[PDB]
Amino acid sequence: LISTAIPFPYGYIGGGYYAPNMITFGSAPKKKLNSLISSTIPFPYAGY
Amino acid sequence: TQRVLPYSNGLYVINKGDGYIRTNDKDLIGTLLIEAGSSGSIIQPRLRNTTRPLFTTSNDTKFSQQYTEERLKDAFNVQLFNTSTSLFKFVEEAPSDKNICIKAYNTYEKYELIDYQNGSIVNKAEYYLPSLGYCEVTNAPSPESEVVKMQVAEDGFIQNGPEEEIVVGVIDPSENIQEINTAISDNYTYNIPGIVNNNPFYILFTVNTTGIYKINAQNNLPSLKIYEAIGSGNRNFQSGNLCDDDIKAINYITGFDSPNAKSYLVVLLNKDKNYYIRVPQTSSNIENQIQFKREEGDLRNLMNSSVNIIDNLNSTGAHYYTRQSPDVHDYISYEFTIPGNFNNKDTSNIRLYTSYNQGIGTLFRVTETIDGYNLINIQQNLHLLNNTNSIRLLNGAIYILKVEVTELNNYNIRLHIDITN
Repeated sequence: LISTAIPFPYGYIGGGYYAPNMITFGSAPKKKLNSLISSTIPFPYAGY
Repeated sequence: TQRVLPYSNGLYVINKGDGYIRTNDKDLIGTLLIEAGSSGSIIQPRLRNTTRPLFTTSNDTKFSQQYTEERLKDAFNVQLFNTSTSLFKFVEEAPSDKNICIKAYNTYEKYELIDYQNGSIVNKAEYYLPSLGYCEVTNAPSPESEVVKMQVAEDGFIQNGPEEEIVVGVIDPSENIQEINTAISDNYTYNIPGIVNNNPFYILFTVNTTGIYKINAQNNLPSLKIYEAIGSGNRNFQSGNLCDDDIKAINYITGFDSPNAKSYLVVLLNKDKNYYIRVPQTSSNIENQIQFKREEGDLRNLMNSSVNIIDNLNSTGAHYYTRQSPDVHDYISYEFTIPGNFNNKDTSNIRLYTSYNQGIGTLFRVTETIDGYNLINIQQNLHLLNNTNSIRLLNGAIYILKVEVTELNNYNIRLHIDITN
């Protein structure tokens, strides 16, 4: 219980516990111009 | 050698454009050197409840950052948090032959809050809202060519976005707003309440039937100002009643800031729109009323303008009157009474002219009938600027000169009425 009773962490820097901000990464070169074809990740992912 | 601003007294928010960056690369995100055939991208992701803006002010007590943010919300409904959730990203692929460089800068949107009073800016605040960046692409700068010594360009801003100047007037927050809950028919009388107690305030109201209206205070005192709520009436509607969208952004229509000038407003009002009426500070406890009268006669030939009531025209000689000049293609009216007894045959030679602002004037004979006021044209296309032409007018008659300003050279307009004989 002591090992699992971590103190409550503070939320994101801007204030809040709800959700990250997301960000886009990657591209497929081309005919098509795959510029919006990419990966999406939560931006902080650990902001607490 | 600046420009004349024909802004009525109040608070104004100006969108000066987008794409502003600081000098000396202070907002330089950076430079990517993409090889031939490869791709490159610069991403500027943002966090939540962050993205510090840039704020300067001439009076921190009055134009504080909180005050400026609230006024910006009044004008365009901007909030700093909105810029927090945004992302921007610049993607560039270099061609097969040569390499490519891309430079990325964080940009700003430049807002300006001004307190305009009697032809000058008494308080000025600059706000810079974080924008969505600027990108410039170049060929690969071949090392080295040379290195050329240059000096810094001092503090300043550079706009890389298109030219823009959007001016929006906003409601003064310190002044109260009273509502007329019932739509205005052909006639109504507002009794100014004692709750506000002589402080200047606004009246929010709407109109039942579209048309041209005369609005005035008792004895046309004091002068009143009218604004239109921008974008009002498209939202929630109730027939014959007022629906407040809490819109603070306003457009100045007509009115004189000078609280002593006897004047009445003739304005074209729309049933699908909301309007504000600013009444200034009254230095007395004496009661007053705002009278609203829909006009179906010849008075509709005065919209939209304030008509100025002249009382000191009781002798021959020189008389001139100074008012806040309207903008270009905006009208100002004067109602005057030639001295002498009216016997329909006695005449006095009248010279009407302006001093600095050029305007085209049309004067009307006024003969009040049992049906109301009748306006008769007796001259058109009068160029008031240093006008040497004179016209004989009946002693004791009533005339109304409507002037359209076609060239703004002074914040004030001076109408001279010279009387001989």
